Amino acid sequence: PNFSGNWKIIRSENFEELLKVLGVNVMLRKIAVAAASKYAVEIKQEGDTFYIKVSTTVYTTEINFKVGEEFEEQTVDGRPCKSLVKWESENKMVCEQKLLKGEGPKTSWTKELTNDGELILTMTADDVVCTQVFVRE
Ligand SMILES: *C/C=C(C)/C=C/C=C(C)/C=C/C1=C(C)CCCC1(C)C
Repeated sequence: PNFSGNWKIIRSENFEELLKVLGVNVMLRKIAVAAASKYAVEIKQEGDTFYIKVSTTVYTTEINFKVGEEFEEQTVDGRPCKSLVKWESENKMVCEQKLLKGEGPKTSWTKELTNDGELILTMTADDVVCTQVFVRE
């Protein structure tokens, strides 16, 4: 697996619907969909250690984890969570999340490197799955 690279988004499906499940009101959902059309993901992978920087026009966030080791990040709508990533196959990993405080939809994400050289991210809230596709810059 070489997830390492600078990835730029080419497709985003069901992102508004995901944010809706997560309780974001309609005007902000539209504004967020618009910010997603631009966004980039930078990955540095060494073995099962990952560094990920996600950036839009005005905001940037870093995720650091090792596969199989609990870490803390935030859900899509911004609520702090405990996360745990496991491999599902050679080139796909899955992250399950648990809220630090309170309750809400069951969230997760996956990241896959396809044979055609695309990165596929999925983000899930309950029954709704957002799929985003990236290519290397
Ligand atoms: C492996 C890559 C991951 C886990 C990327 C996660 C990216 C997000 C959770 C970004 C979500 C966004 C918003 C919450 C609002 C603006 C649009 C996005 C897509 C940057």
